[PDB]
Amino acid sequence: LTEEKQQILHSEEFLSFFDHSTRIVERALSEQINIFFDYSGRKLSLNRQFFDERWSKHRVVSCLDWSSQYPELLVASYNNNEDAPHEPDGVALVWNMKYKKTTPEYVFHCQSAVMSATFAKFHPNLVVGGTYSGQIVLWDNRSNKRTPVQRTPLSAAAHTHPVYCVNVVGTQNAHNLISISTDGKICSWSLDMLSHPQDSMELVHKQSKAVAVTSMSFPVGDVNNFVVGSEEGSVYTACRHGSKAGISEMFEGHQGPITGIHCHAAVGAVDFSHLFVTSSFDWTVKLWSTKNNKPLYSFEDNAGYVYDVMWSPTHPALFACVDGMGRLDLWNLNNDTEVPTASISVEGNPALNRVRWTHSGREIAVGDSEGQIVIYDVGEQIAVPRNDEWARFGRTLAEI
Amino acid sequence: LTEEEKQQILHSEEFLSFFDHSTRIVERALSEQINIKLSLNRQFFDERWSKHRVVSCLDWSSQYPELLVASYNNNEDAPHEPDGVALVWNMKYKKTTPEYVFHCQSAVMSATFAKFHPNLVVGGTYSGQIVLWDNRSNKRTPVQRTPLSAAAHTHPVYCVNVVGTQNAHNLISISTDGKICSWSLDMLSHPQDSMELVHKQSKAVAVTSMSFPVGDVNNFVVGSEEGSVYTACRHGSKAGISEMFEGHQGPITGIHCHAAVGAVDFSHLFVTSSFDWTVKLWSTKNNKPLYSFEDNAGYVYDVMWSPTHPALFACVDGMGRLDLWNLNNDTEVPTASISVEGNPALNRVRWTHSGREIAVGDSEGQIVIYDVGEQIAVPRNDEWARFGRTLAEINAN
Amino acid sequence: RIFSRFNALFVRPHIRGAIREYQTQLIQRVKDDIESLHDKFKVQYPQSQ
Amino acid sequence: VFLMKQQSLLAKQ
Amino acid sequence: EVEETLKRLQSQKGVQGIIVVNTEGIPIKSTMDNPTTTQYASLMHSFILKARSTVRDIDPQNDLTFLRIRSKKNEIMVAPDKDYFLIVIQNPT
Amino acid sequence: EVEETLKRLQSQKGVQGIIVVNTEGIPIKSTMDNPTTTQYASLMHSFILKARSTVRDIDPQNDLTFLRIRSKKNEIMVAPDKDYFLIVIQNPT
Amino acid sequence: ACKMSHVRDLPPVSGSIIWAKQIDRQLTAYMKRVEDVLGKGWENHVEGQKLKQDGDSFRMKLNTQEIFDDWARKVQQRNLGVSGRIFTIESTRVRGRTGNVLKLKVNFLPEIITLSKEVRNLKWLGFRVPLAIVNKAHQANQLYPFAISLIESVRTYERTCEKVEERNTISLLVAGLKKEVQALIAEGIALVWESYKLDPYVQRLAETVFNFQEKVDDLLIIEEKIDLEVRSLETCMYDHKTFSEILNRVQKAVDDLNLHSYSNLPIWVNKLDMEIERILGVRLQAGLRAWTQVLLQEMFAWKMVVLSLPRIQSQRYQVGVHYELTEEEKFYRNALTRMPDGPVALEESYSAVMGIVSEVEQYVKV
Repeated sequence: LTEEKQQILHSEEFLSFFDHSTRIVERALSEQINIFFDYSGRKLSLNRQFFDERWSKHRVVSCLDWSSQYPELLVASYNNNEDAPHEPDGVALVWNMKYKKTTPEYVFHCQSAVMSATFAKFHPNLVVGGTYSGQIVLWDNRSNKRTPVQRTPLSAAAHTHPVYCVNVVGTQNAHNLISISTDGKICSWSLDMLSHPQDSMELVHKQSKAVAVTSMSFPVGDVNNFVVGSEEGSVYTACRHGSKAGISEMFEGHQGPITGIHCHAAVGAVDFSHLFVTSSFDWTVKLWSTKNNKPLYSFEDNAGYVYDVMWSPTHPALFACVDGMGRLDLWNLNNDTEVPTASISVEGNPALNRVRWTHSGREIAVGDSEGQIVIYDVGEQIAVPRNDEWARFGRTLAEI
Repeated sequence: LTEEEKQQILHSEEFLSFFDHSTRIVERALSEQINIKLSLNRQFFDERWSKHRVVSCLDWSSQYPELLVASYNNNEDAPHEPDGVALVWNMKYKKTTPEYVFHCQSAVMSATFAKFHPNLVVGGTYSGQIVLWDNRSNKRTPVQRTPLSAAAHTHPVYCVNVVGTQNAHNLISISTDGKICSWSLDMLSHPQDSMELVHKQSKAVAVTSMSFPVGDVNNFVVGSEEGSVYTACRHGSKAGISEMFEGHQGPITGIHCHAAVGAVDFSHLFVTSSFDWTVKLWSTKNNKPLYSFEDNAGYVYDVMWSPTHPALFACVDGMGRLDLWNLNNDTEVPTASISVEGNPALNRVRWTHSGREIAVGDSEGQIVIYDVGEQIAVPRNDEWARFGRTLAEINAN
Repeated sequence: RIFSRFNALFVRPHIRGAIREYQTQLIQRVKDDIESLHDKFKVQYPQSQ
Repeated sequence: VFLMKQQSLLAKQ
Repeated sequence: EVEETLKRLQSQKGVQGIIVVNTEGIPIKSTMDNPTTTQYASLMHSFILKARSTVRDIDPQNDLTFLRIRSKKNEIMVAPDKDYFLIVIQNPT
Repeated sequence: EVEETLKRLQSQKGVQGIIVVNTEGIPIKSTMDNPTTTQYASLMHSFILKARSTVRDIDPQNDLTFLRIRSKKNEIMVAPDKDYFLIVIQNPT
Repeated sequence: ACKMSHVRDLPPVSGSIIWAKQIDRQLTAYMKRVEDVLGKGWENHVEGQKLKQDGDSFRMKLNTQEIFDDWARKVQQRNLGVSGRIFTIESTRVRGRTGNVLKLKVNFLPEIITLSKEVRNLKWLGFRVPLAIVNKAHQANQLYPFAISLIESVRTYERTCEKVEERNTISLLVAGLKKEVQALIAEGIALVWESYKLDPYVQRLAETVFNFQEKVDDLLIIEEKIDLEVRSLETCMYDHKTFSEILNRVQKAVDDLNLHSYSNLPIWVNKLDMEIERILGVRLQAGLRAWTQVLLQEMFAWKMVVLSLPRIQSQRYQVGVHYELTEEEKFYRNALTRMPDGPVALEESYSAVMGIVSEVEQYVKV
């Protein structure tokens, strides 16, 4: 560490050395020409999924739902067991990640066959569920009863056909528990009157054809514009309020039963965005619209028996179309067309009943053809704001 | 160390590109300083490819360009040995020899026309005895000898031209029976994509490194054996040319074409050289003598019609040459007498490292100075337009 | 599909030549699609999920 | 090429 | 072994360039003096380790089997691929 | 001319990273930071000492001259000096 | 130019004669250029006859019938088999080597100049040639491209045959494939003077020479690779895995040799057992060195300690080969095709033997 070149002012040895080094680096290829280089110069973020056949034994995971009224805790009902000699059939179980468990948290067995089930408005323990028997069972673990604490009278008060879709549409001040069966019936009840129907009526067509609902969905944001899928397609788009009962209008684009649909809005309902996509057995996945009965092209998820479509309304430019053998396919309209954005085929080959997107976020519950709780996530894809690319994509779709 | 386990455990041979890289690093560890018309400094000849045998044809390279496969159909003076060539030359400094070499399964007449590869070749022989030999091969013989059964007939491949980009790299090699082997990028097994071509008369276009049409079309204008050059059109998947093109008046083995320019029209002409020096300009299947190039020597074996300028073109000579011709301020005046190594009638060519010069596949699958810098497009539109107008005015034979 | 997006480009045989060029690829992958159909039909509705 | 060659040679004669 | 590539880019001899030895120091790819190759590669490998620290501080791709000691009259180059160090006894031409 | 010293030290016309020192590898003017440059020039000095010894081990009358290693197109050179050493990782092409 | 003709399947010698004709036509064209220097009458008689004299002086037999008569005389004497090599099907063809690498091929490339001369003189424009050139053309229609491809494939067959000839056992094993080639040749040359099966034997001769080249590389790979694995002991050894890999290599070697075209167990079992024996021998020598380096009033243990662990790993002395190296036997079966199990008990037999050897070696008193 001598002179740290302190001799860089007026010396001559280091100066001549630096000049010679510069000349050598500038002429380090003295072969008079170019050197002969011999022409060579020389997305899953799986959470604590659950599987325990104490009740998952041959019981298909029915309707999946994160806790929306509470902080993001999924609950999914079940189906009938093929190994129950005397056991109750509707055994809805809960799977709340807040408990940090491995097995299902709460067991809810009922003799009937539960089809649809949901939570309670400002009641952390009232489990409600429309069954196959035409009634709506009601569990409540706050009173320590695995069995439904209250069963709806199966007759004319309730549905005379299997209840397939039930949830409230009203707020805490105007709750309307609406149940929908294959009878074409809709039945709204209060929080406690399971004898007096709040708003019970039907939705039947002109002729004698038995209107068979197929994965019908409530209006997005309770705008009364609900959709009813049927077996020959037959999207029954109708309203609720006023005298708009019965069958308002319909549209078909296929002949398969729409077993998966999702009425949606924008990234904060900037537009109407009621171009709900489907999941039918012809594998059609179309961005259907109520007003414009037959809108833009169907993004049919081929090479798979498509089952359901659902997505978080927080940035709906992230949505999955799964199939009969488990093909998680989520994408964005502004960037993807039929290829996914960040998803993959589901583990093994399961028959995905429900896809359940996280409340204003991302983690997705996966319900299959048995009690098989698979809780994925993507993580990398974030609900990016300024989603005007999706908006202008809709604008371009509105051209041709 | 004192052991025999090296060869005893590594009896095969698969270090071709590694040895070529070792030779390049060898030059990288030597060429340095010390503290205390044809340039042709020396021709980059691949003597290990063919022992004293000129390159029959040469297929240019795209990825690491000018790494052409200069096949040399060697002499048939071998009693029990296979001839051939597949090489790559080192003309970065215009040294006395190439970059790497290889022989084939028999005398290599226009190697399997693959494209965009720095270490891959196949010595397509005169009897279809192609051999998988890397472009950067280290063995003087082929890296692997493929079969030469009853399928690989005596049809020698003749017209070699790199026709393809870097995404879908390909090159055409029209054979003696018209088999236009339009082999893809890594296609070096056999003449799989050898399109058929046969005319009613003179079904053997005896070419040697013939090129594309006037416009760089995918039609190989292969010089006929007795004049009126035939062709093998491979434009896409529905082309065919039963050409009788001018420029050939006897033994002619090559027809390159002066394509279009940014200052001229399509200019359907190509100065092909004839055996009796009856050079004439015509397209792939035009059969009309537009303009004559300069003189020749002995029987013709090639032609280099400069596409770098529509006014420029070139005939060939018996000393492995290319007699250019420019029409900037004239009609059919000559331009430069470029050549190739050896004093044989060499018949192969390639481009420069940066272009605007041809590296001829000469006496040993070399890279000689068949430079076309004196044949590039001039910086004027009216000159090339008037030159093309004169060629089209005299287009008739 | 992406090819037929340029349906207004059926003027000259460059395009039809490209169709002739990718004939094989088209036929074999449609064979693959129908093979998948055969696989989904042989493993029928009760046999599958 | 021994037994087959001898058979071919015997057939040729 | 490296007949065509080596003879093409190096049509003559006198120098050696980049010749790769075996694992133990045997001639995996060589045709020159292997004894001088092993001796110069070992001593030049030690000096190349020190010069590898130097050159690596100047350019990180340095190592002991990748340096070429060059003088104004001769050069012991030991810089081959993954086989071993190279072998060359010639100045910087 | 300290600026000219830094320019000719590590800012020549083609080099991976060049060097020019004064005594035992003690440069300041270069194209990097004085700490890392001091470490590089010190590694160059240690390379010159160990290279003179190992060079004497290779050839009985050799010292540290220059580690002009080969590359793809470059040619590094950990060269020694009288009282210093410059690890000028230069470049041929 | 004739080299380009040979690189393009054209007339080499006839093309040389026509090449002389073309350059002499260029001399006549030069005379026409001097005529173009004059008008179009009779004002060009100074040295025109001398011009034609020089042009015909250094080219006295360029376009004349002298070249045609030379080709006709050559054909009439003996140039009929060069362009007419019809004997390359099942006829006179001296093939063989030190190991009898015999097949059906030709060497038409030698007299290819005379072949192209007679072919062009008899088929290009009908030049002066006798009936022997027509016989060459008929035999050319019989086996022309077959003879050319047979010459090319014969050259490649000898080239690959040299590498196969590097080891004599490779020739002994390649004889098993030469028998299949000779079997196909016997099937094609089995009919007593078949007047309609010459083209099959010609095409089979070309494919046979190509099969000689390809089969030479393949059989050389099999036998020489068996010798290579036999002499390859610088990766991992000094355990039962080296001999286990040798035995499994013998099993896979018998199976791979059975996958080729052969019918006798001799070459297959020879390469298999030879590869296993010498592989285990070289790996056993290295393993012997490393094995000696790793597994070589109660106070009267000196008696056992005198020779306690002198043989902790002495369970591998199977007469250097034995073909069934295992210090026990495996189970049995009834009827199948498993004729390649060298040492089926080589996974626990010698393992238990050597383990008990090391245990009793270190515990000769407890």
